[PDB]
Amino acid sequence: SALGKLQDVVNQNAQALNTLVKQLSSNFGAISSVLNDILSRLDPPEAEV
Amino acid sequence: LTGTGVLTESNKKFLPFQQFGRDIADTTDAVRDPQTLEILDITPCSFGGV
Amino acid sequence: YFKIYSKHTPINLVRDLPQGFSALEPLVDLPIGINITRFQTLLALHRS
Amino acid sequence: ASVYAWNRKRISNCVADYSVLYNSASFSTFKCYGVSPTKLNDLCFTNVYA
Ligand SMILES: *[C@@H]1O[C@H](CO)[C@@H](O)[C@H](O)[C@H]1NC(C)=O
Ligand SMILES: *[C@@H]1O[C@H](CO)[C@@H](O)[C@H](O)[C@H]1NC(C)=O
Repeated sequence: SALGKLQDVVNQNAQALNTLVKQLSSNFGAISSVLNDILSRLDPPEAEV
Repeated sequence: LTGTGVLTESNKKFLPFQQFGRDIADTTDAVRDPQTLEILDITPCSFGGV
Repeated sequence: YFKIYSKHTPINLVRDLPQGFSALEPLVDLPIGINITRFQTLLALHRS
Repeated sequence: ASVYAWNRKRISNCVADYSVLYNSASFSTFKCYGVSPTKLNDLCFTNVYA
C-alpha cells in the first residue's frame, strides 16, 4: 500500500470508464438497449421514440 | 443480429452450447456462424481522431 | 422452455454429496410449452 | 377454437414468408406491436406461437 495514491487515481479512472461502458447496456425504459435492434424491428414513428 | 466489424479467426475454446460472446458493453465480440458452425471473432473496425 | 442442465462427475465418496465445485453445462433446451407443478423420478427394479 | 379455450400452435424449424401476409387484403386488421410488419422477412425468430 505504499503507492496507494496513484493506484486510487488509476482505479477511479478505470471504474468511471467501466461504468460508462456499462451504461450502454441499459435500455432506459425503451424496448431494447441495442440501436440496431430498434432500427431492424420498428418503423420510424415508433423508432424515433 | 446486426453490426459492423472485421471477422477474424479466433483461439477462444467455445463450449458446444456456447454460440456468441459479449463484451462489457454487451455488444457481440465473437459469433458462431450458422451452416459451417465455425467461431468467428468480431473486432470493431479501426477508428480514431483526425 | 424446459431447460435441463447436466454435469457428470467422477466421485469416490461413499454416502453423502462430495464437497467441491462443478458447473453444470446446459444439456437440453426443450420446447414443450406446458404447465409443470409436480414431478416424480423413475427408478429401476432388479428381479431375481 | 373459442376464446376461453384458444388454440396455441408452435411454429418452429421453417422459413417463413410474411410478405404474403402483408400483401393480402383479406385481413381487416393486421397490427403488429413489438416488430414492424415489413421487417418480418429480414429477421430470425424462435418461440413463435399462433
Ligand atoms: C446447415 O446448417 C446446419 C446447422 O444449422 C448444419 O448442421 C449443416 O451442416 C448445414 N448445411 C450446409 C450445407 O451448410
Ligand atoms: C399451472 O397449474 C396450476 C394448478 O396445478 C395453476 O395454479 C397455475 O396457474 C397453472 N399455470 C399455468 C401457467 O397454466
